[PDB]
Amino acid sequence: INIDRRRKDIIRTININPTNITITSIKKTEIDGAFEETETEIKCVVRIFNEKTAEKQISSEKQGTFSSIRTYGMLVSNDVILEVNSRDSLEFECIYGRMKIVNIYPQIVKGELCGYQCSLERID
Amino acid sequence: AFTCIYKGTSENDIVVEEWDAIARGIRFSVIALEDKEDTTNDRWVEALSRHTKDLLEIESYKDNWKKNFIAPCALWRTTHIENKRINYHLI
Repeated sequence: INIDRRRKDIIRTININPTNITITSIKKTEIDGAFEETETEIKCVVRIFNEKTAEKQISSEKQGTFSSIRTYGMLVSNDVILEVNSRDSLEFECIYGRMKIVNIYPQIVKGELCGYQCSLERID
Repeated sequence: AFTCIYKGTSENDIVVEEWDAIARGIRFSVIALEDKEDTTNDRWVEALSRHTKDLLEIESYKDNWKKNFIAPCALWRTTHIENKRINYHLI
């Protein structure tokens, strides 16, 4: 498979049903054995699609209540480098509860990045 | 009849999300389930319960509680008994 084929396919698939998204990244930086969080905001064109027929979990407790579902995936081009770790997070404000990027699958051809297959979690 | 007594409250003020409710358990208790008589063969207890009822104009439940006590009330009971032959003719 050639890199141009993958690039064309990713861009086409995103352009069938794109949505402009405002990713917000909170990166935790170790400072004196604790975290100092630097917040940055980055924008990308994105297509969102169902991937898993999962069930909405609920986690009510004395801290508070929130329900999250794992169904939605995501597919984004090469325009911006992404990364999600324990110390790094990515979220964005979809209208139906803000999404959260759980795991990143970087699509690579011959050691060259071309786009990120990605997974989400719709936090209600 | 019976007479519940307030004792406290459940461990915390729980929240149940699946039922969409909040709950709290009040904790009561009842006394002397088995007793139903309110009588005594201790003549001294009977005498002092009579004295308390006459003087004080409240109940006097004798040697042990009963489940349906009417507050306010008293209770005369014996704890310890010491007999003694002080003399040939006297005890």
